[PDB]
Amino acid sequence: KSKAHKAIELQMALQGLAQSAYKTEDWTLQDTCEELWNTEPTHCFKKGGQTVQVYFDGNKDNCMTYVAWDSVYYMTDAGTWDKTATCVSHRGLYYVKEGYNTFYIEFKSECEKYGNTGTWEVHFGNNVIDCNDSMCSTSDDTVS
Amino acid sequence: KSKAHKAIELQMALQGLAQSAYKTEDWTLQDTCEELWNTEPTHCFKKGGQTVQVYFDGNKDNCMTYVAWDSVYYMTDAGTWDKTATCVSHRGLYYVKEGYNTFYIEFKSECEKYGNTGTWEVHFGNNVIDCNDSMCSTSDDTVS
Repeated sequence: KSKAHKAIELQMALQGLAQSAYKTEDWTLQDTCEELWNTEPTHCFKKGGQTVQVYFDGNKDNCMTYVAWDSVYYMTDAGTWDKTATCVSHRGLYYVKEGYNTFYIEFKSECEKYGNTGTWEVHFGNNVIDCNDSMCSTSDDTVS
Repeated sequence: KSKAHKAIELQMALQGLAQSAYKTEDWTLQDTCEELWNTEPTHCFKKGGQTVQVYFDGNKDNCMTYVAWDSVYYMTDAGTWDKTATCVSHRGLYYVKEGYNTFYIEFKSECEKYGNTGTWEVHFGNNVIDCNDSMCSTSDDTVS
């Protein structure tokens, strides 16, 4: 099985996470399971899921939902674990990885799946995220 | 590597644990790591390590230390996870598995390693465990 390898990658990641600066934070069994590990953004740990609603075309129906993680844990090339927030823009969901915006969901490609108008509206909680800005948790390298 | 298989066993165990009645308890990265997983009692999860001191022969020196887990999580044949305490007797450390005392450290075999007198004294905290009794945490199937 190609999964036999997956369990191995996850284990090594957890070994690193266990020695990282975030080992003191609360980590549930769910936070560390394979299912989540293989969920976008992959190769990362994430906590604090937040619902992002996207409306394609000018219709409240046909409303797709996505999860924006309050905290995203990625590993630098050096192999060190950093913690950052998920950013929600009209373009999609991303996290800054070593200074660069990294998307794990592109709303344009998502609109090509549902929404002939090629138009979509992003809602995050009680805020409509259009413009060139975006919302994100306040999470940073600081340990919880 | 024979370890590649280990990571797999641990993962499946964690999948079961994640669905068990104890998934709500606090589980640290340490509690779920491979190193501990392969520590006695194996194939079990354990938390609340407690120091057990054993003195071989009539000497305070040559004092061996062992860990008695406040809570031992084993899986029944049916595959369900149960939680119980570690028992500290003069014979060794054990946990009751489906009504039967199960040792994961035998002090007699341990004395054969250090202590020609074939005699040993067991201390658990502020109590000397001789007689035919033993001390143990109050942990039971109840979730923390």
